[PDB]
Amino acid sequence: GFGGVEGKDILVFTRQFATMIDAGLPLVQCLDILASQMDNPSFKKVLFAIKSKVEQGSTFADALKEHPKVFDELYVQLCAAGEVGGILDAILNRLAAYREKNEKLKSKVKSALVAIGVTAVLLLKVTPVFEKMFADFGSELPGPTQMIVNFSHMAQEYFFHVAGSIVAVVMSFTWSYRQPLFMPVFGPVLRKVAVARFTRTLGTMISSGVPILDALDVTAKTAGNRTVEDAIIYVRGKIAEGKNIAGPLAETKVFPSMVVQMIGVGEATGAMDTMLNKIADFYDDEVDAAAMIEPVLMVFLGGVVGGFLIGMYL
Amino acid sequence: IKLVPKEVAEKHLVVPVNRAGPSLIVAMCDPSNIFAVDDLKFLTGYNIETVVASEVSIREAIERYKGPSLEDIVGDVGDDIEVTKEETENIDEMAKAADDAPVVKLVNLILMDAISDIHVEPYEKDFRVRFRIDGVMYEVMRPPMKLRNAITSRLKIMASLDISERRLPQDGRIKIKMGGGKEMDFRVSVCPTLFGEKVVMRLLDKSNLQLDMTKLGFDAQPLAWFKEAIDRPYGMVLVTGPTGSGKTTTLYSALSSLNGLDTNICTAEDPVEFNFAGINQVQMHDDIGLNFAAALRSFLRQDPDIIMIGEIRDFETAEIGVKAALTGHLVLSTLHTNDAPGTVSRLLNMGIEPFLVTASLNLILAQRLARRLCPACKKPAECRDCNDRGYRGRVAIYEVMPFWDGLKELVINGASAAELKQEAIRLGMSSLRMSGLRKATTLEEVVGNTAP
Amino acid sequence: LDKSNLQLDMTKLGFDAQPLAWFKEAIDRPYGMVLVTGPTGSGKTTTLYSALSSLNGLDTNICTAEDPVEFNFAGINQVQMHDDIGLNFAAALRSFLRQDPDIIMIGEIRDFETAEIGVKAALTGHLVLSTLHTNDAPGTVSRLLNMGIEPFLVTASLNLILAQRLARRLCPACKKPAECRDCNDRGYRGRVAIYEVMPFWDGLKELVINGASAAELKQEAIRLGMSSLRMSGLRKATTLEEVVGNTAP
Amino acid sequence: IKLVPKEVAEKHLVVPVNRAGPSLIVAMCDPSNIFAVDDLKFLTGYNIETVVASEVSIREAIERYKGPSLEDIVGDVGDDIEVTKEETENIDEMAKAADDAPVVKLVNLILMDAISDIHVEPYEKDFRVRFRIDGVMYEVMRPPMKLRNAITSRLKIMASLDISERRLPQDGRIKIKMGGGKEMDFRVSVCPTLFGEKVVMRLLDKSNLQLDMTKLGFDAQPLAWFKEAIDRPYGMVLVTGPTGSGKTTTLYSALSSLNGLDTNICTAEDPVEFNFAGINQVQMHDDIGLNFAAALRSFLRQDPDIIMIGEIRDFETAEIGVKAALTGHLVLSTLHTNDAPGTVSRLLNMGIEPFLVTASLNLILAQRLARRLCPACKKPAECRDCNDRGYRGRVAIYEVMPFWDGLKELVINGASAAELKQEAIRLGMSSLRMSGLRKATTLEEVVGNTAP
Repeated sequence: GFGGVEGKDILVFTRQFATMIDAGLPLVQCLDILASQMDNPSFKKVLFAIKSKVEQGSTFADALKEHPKVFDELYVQLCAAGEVGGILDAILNRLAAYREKNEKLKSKVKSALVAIGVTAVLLLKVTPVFEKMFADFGSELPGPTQMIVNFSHMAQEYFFHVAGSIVAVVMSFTWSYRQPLFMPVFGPVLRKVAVARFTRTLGTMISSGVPILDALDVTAKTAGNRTVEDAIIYVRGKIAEGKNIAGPLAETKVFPSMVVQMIGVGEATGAMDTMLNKIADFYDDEVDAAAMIEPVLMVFLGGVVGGFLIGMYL
Repeated sequence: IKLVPKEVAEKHLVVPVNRAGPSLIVAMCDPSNIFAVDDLKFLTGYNIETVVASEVSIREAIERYKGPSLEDIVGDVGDDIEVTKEETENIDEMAKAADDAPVVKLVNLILMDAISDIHVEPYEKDFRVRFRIDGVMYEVMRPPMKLRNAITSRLKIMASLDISERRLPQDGRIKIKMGGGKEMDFRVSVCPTLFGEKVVMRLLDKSNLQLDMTKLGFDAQPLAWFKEAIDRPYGMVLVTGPTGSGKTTTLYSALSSLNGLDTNICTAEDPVEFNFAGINQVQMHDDIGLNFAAALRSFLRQDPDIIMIGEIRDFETAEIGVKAALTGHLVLSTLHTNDAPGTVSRLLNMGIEPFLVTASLNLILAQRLARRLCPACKKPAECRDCNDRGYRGRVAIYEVMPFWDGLKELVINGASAAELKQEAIRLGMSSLRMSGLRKATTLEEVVGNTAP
Repeated sequence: LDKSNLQLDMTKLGFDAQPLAWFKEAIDRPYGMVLVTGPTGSGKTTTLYSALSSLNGLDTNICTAEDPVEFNFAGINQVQMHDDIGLNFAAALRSFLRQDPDIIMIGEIRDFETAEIGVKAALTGHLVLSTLHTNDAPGTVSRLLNMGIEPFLVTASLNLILAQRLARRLCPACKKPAECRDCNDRGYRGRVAIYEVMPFWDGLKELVINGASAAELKQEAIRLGMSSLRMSGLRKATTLEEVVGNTAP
Repeated sequence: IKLVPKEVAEKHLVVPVNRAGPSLIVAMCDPSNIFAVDDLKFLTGYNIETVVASEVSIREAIERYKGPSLEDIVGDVGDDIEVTKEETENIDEMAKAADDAPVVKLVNLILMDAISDIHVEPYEKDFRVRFRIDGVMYEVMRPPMKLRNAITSRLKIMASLDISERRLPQDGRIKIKMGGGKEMDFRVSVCPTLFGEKVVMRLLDKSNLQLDMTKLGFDAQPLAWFKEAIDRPYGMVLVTGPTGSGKTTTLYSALSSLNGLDTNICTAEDPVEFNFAGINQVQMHDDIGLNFAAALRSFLRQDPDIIMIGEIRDFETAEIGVKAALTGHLVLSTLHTNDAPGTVSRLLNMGIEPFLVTASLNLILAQRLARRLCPACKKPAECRDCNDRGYRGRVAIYEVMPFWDGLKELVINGASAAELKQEAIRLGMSSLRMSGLRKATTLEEVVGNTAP
């Protein structure tokens, strides 16, 4: 018996492979880099073993088959479908987006059938069960009827409470579904997520040995947010013209003073790889902290429960 | 891997082993058997690429498809280099008793996988080598991408470094437990090497030529005695010659031939070439980002009785060298040039003066390659540097020995015993004379007998 | 370009005379180092690739460092090396000279920190070859000396320098080797001692020998070696694979 | 450690003390006793390496018993050099009472691990030394890689520096608490030293050599009188010499020999080496983040009659120094070089001109090491700097004394009494003459008697 790896940790590693492979590095060199940039041993250890099979000439799909407890049949088949069709790059991008959506969805049920499914049944009916069970403590409560009425009339009068229960359900479903003119002012710009991804990708390609300009040309093709893609094309154009990396960044609001000042050190130090790796880890942890997706649950959780109980009493 | 029935593989002793560039790689013991080959062609419907293999190795691979190994691998107490090889081996034997309950002594492969030039250029390319007599030849050893990658990490790791796509090239050194070294260049993936991963190994197996080379008629015994002397009282010498003429060999010969057991010697090379059978010796090699001058500069700093510079090529080190000579160390080195304006020109052009070099340089040998149709001859064409001249042409040189090629003879050309007198007293000078006329091929033994 | 690499079959194109190509064939066998100089698009890279491709390099370890692939060679003992992100040309040459190349090919010298490694490789006694953007002798030498190699090291250890051209006569497109044997340095000097073997007259589209003598190209370790050079001089099928295939023999 | 029965160890007075390179190290008092040795060989079944020890020391070790050490190590209050050795030792004794409840006085090893030339070349190579009478000899001390590495860090740290694969070579100095010094070259790993880590130590041993060293034939009494003079009227001097010719010793000798009781002297060193038996003296040492120039710059600021700079190595301080010479202080210092282009080159390359140095530098001594087989000789090879020349070659130098090595003699070479005249007058010049011919080994006493 062996377990997989965390949702976070699959995420980081699938993202960073998709990024390196779409950069045109050799698959074995992609594998080496993410292993060598890893913080947990179990990841660095596996990825050396996956790479060891790839250097014997096996496909990535067949190399991941050595860890079926970590990469399930659906993951390998996605890889292998990409390898068979000549689309390994775009299926890894798909898998990275998949792993990101999976981790975010995990944090965000749990915060405040897997665990998400069992916890989501369990939260969706907790209250409405409470409710039915206070309303089953005997007869002649607030709002009931006597049991001798005809059933249809008894059930229709309680319709109030059947309704307050369904509304309670709809609410906890909404919290679980949501929760996992200046025209340019209205466009979605770069977020925290998109800066964290950028920084990880660049930290990744620099630590591997790619120059800054080669890493930026790859990244400018793999950036999801259009306004950031436009930002990064401008940063790369500025750097390729001979402007200093920290100065192309300083023109764009999305990079704080600390980010620019830290990058500006990294330029003079030949340590940009790592400046970016520490920036990226800082951002990835700020991202996963960012907490209102769990407090607003609980607001609607007990607020609806209490609204039911109040409802019939009155 | 895939064949027709396992039975057919065993009967015909053949085994497919890969599929590449629309062809099935077939390892075959009897490649002259057109019946078997045509049977495989028809049954597979695939075009074949035939590879000859030893019958029992093919049979072994058929039955395995490296198992006993697949388990002995998960034994951390084996790979550990901290453990002496003598004991480690024992574990592998006893652990192997698991299967059949004996000790196998000397599993060739199980050991082969746990415990002068090799060129390994790419994927599915036969290795080439430089043989001590045969030179560049092709070899029966090829590795496909997986095996290449595995070798590549193996060699990288044993040399103490971590090659990866992030750090794809690697220039290290393997330390064979027998204190023997080897220079390893190495590349992972295809990022710098499109032809795939690759490695090269320049083995330090030298067997440095000895003074036994008055066999080869290169230097006369008399002159070698004069140099033996010279090197004992710390006369500094440079070996000059065109390329392929003898410089390094001759140098290494002169140091190797002397008993250097009682003096601290002390060498700076861009790569190893010098072998010496002597104990008081520090060997220093240029590493990434170090100039020759860094190592000499910091080395002269300790107390070398003798300093050997492989060959002067940045003259910022040259300068340190001739400075070492003027302290009064015994310095020796090599220089690419064919006569006296060749060197002096060559030496003066990064800023040492001929007063410092010629004044503190004692002897300059000039080496050659003479051939007469097919004899290949390396001879010391000729030089005693007396000093400088005030108001001059400078470099005062007294030519002791010339080499006449017409008769293949070394002539003395106006050298007198009064020249090589340069001794501190009468007893010293007498010792030089005795070594002059009074003073077994292997270097170890020769050093061993000059030692005495 | 259009490529798949031009061969010595290009005495068809009148670029280099067969005699000179034999002299280079020789030259490249005893490891005389050569740089192909020429203005932009005179044929430097093509000519280079032609000279290496035309030789049998099956018995020698060759060994190339390029910023991107351009060099095709039909030879087995060969290591092809390409600049990657964040590597200087010098990183790859520096670490490559380290192994045992009989022949080193540098696509084109453009950081002269690599240039320096290259001419160092020439002085250990490798056979080095490369390309340089320039149109005559002050062009190159100037160009070579300006990141700190001296002409004693380059000119002293550089053997031959070809100069390539584009000649146009209305609509013919002609690429010719305009001309150079580097003898060495001079003590107290102007330095670069150069003996011009072949010039190209454009008026008649002819290659003339200009004061070269057989006593010049003598530079041989001996009699038998020198004799081999002579035979290749006068004694020594368009595709590269086949041409290599037939120089191999 | 392990033996057969404790009784057998005590009866035969032998004790195993380690196991290394498949052999049992056995400390043995009677190594001629083949019966006892063969008994140990048979009973242990191990191959032996015999080490002779004094009988009572072996007995003491048997009863006392790398373990007691394995625990006393985790005692930070021991390694701390800030603590006086007198007290530190006490802790080690009392802490050792833990095992058997006594005080052991003088654990040789426990102390040996807590509190003229040594050559340590590589892994598993016997150390060599230069003995005061025997010269180059082999030694019974070898360290394998682990022990080498440990020594190497030990020596590195005690000298105040941090050797590592990032900074593999190290040229520092150990300050023995007896104020004594030693030059230490050192290399970690094998990156510069393929033969492994290595170290060299050229021992000083000090308490500082005096003018009593016309015993050692280094400088003639006449010249020392001339320098005595010279230093009294504030002629500035630099001691040049190749590595370990005696620069610092000679310097310290010249300052120490003079009565400096009536003049404010004033020294800036990277570490202490200078001992002076004089009262008006300010000793200044480079600290973290200070350049030599910071201390000289701010020091010249007060009123030193005499300024001593240990050795000029950042020439931004050199510049301050020669500036101090031109205001008219008496400055003195050391420089690594072997002759005149050596220094002048060396001095001019951070931007002092020879008008400023040579014009304001008065005398330059050149020191040497002369070897005649096993004598170790340090001599002043030779220099009066007259000044500069307008339109020139510059540095006008009049060589007063040369040293002939052939006869080991100091010759006067064209110096006249009219040269050293440089006096403000007749009475001053007369005083110089008297000191010339008119003008007890310990420094304290010698200073004491030059004082008078």
